[PDB]
Amino acid sequence: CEMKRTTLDSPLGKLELSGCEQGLHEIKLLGVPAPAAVLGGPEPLMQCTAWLNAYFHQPEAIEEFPVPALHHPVFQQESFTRQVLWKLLKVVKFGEVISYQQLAALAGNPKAARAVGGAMRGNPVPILIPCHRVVCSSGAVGNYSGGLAVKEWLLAHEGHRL
Ligand SMILES: [Zn+2]
Repeated sequence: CEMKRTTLDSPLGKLELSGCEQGLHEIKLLGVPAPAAVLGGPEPLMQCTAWLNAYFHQPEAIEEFPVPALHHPVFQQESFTRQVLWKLLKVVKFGEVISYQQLAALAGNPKAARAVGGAMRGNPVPILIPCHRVVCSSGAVGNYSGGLAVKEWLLAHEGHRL
C-alpha cells in the first residue's frame, strides 16, 4: 500500500489528499480555483481532485464526477462506523441534511445517535463523505470535527441560510 500524496488549495484552506492504487485514503484540512500540487496518478487521487474542484467551483455538476474508491482501513473491515459512513455517502446529497437520529436509524439502530456522532469523527474523507450534512434535530448546525465555521461554510455553500 504505497501511499501517494498531493495538495489542493481551496476556500477552506490547503487540502492534503492521500491514497494508493486501491483507493483514496484521506482528505485532510491543513488549515480562485487551484490545481493539485502534484499531478498524475494514482487514479483515485486524480478523481478526488476533480471531484473537489467541482464541489467548490462547479457545484451544479457535482453529480457527474465519479466518487473514487476508498481504501482507508476504516472501510477495509465491517463495523458500525463503516456502515454509518457508507450510508451517509450513499444517501445524503448536495443541499440535503440528515439528523444524527435519522442516520442512526438508516444504519439499523434508531438509538445509536451518539455512536453516529462518534462515527463522524472517524471519517477520513470529509466533504466527499458529507459528515457536514449531519445536523441536530433541533435545527442547530451541531458540532464538527473540523470546526463549526467550516461546517457552516459548507452548509452555506449548499444553500442553507448560514
Ligand atoms: Zn490503500
